[PDB]
Amino acid sequence: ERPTFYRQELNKTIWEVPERYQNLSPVGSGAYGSVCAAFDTKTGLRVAVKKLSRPFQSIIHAKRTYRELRLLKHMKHENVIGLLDVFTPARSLEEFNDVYLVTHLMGADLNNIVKCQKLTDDHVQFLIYQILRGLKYIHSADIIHRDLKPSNLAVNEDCELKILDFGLARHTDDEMTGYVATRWYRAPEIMLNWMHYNQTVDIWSVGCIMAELLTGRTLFPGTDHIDQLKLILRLVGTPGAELLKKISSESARNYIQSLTQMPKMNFANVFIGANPLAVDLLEKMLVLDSDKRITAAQALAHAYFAQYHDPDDEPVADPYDQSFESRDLLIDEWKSLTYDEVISFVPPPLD
Ligand SMILES: CC(C)c1nnc2ccc(-c3ocnc3-c3ccc(F)cc3)cn12
Repeated sequence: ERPTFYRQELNKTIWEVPERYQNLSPVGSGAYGSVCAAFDTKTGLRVAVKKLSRPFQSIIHAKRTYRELRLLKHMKHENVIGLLDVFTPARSLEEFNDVYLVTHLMGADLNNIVKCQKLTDDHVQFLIYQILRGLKYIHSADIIHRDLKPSNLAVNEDCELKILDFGLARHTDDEMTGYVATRWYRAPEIMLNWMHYNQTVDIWSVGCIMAELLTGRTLFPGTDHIDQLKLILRLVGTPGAELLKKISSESARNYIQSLTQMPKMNFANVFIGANPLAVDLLEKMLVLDSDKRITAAQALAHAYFAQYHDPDDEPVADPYDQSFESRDLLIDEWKSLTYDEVISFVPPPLD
C-alpha cells in the first residue's frame, strides 16, 4: 500500500515522489516556493506539488511546517486551497526529513491575469463572490488569512478561484518597505500595529482588491507606510474619537492625532461609473474602524452578488484546534507531530 517512489533532480533538488505523479515541471519561477506542476494519473488532475524547504531547520521552521500542514489538512472548500495529497518517502520517523504537499494547479494568480485592467462588472461580481465565499469558510474556522492580495488568489481558465497562503507567519519577514505590493492590501491597524487585530483585517484587503478590479488601479499604492496611510485617510477620513480610544498603541494614537483631520470622501465620485451596488459594498468594506466593517457572511447576502448568492451553498468549517499555537515545543516534538499528520492523511474522494 506504500506507493513506489522515483527520483529526479528539479531546480537543483532531488525530488522523490510516488509514480502516480508524472511530468513534474517547475512553475512560478520561484515565486511560490519549490513548486512543480505535475499530472496526477490517479485523479487525472493537473496538480501543484510543493517540496518544503528546510522544514525542520529551527523550532520556528518546524512549527511553521506543522502549521501549514495543519491549515491545509483542515480546509475543504472549493474556494480554498487544500490537500489532495501529502507524502514523504521516509518509512519511519527516524528517516523523516522531507514533506511534499499536493493540491490543484490553478495555473495563474489574479494579479498575473488582470494587471492594468478594468474588468466587466460580472467578472468582478464572480471573483469577489468567490473570495468572500472562501473567506466566510476560513473565518468560521477562526483562521485569519492576514495576507490577502491578488498574488494569493489562484485562478483557472474558467475564472474559478481558490485562496492561497492563509493563516501563515511567512509574510512577516519579506519586505514591507517602500513602494511594494506586499503592503498595499494591508488594513491600517495591522500595517501600523494599532491594536490586537482580527479577522476583519481581511475584509479591508477584499475592499482593496475589489476597487482595483473595478478601476484597473491599485487603490492604495503607497511609496511607504506613511504615504500609504495618507492615501487611506484621504479616502476614508481620519479616525474619530471612538476609534482613537480603541487604538491601544499610545505611540500610534499620538502620531495619528498630529494629522490634519479630513472627512470621508464620497465613494460615487471616487468610483465614477461603477455599479451603485459595488460602491455601496466598497463603502461597507473600507471602513477605517475594523469593528464596523461588513463580515464575509454578511457581504455574501449583499445585493451586488444576487446572481451568485445561495445560503445553502456557502458552507462553514469544522472547528479548528489552534491550541498548538501557544505550545512551547522542541524541534523533534514539532517534527513528530508533523510526521503523525502526514501518516494519518486521508485522500478526498475521487468522483
Ligand atoms: C500558478 C500558481 C498561482 C498556482 N496555481 N495553483 C496553485 C496551487 C498552489 C500554489 C502554491 O503557492 C504557494 N504554495 C502553494 C501550494 C500549497 C499547497 C500545496 F499542496 C501545493 C502548493 C500555487 N498555485
